[PDB]
Amino acid sequence: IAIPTNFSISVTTEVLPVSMTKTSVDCNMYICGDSTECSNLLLQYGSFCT
Amino acid sequence: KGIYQTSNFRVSPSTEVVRFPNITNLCPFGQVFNASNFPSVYAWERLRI
Ligand SMILES: *[C@@H]1O[C@H](CO)[C@@H](O)[C@H](O)[C@H]1NC(C)=O
Ligand SMILES: *[C@@H]1O[C@H](CO)[C@@H](O)[C@H](O)[C@H]1NC(C)=O
Repeated sequence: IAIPTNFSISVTTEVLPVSMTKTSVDCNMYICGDSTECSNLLLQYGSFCT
Repeated sequence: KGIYQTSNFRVSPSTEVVRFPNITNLCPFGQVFNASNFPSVYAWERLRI
């Protein structure tokens, strides 16, 4: 049999993510912008952006 | 109750602003439409306007 006669104390560092960044988007100024000619056309595509 | 992200409804454009170059002369439609003796099709001519 093998039995230790001494010992050592070690400190271990481990990392793991918890959260990401929160983001938000606006369809009416991404798809069109300030163009009111295509705001009414984007209105005809339903409720994807909701 | 809560917090909500709202879209644009407050501000709408009304004023039309237009800027154009200072070109003033009338463009020669007379010498290219009311002319005489246009060439035939195999010897057509270019005109830079
Ligand atoms: C055990 O290890 C420590 C660190 O190296 C040392 O100071 C100590 O003397 C050792 N014990 C024996 C009994 O050798
Ligand atoms: C060119 O215009 C004159 C009058 O300005 C007219 O009498 C003449 O018939 C015209 N030539 C055409 C249309 O080929």
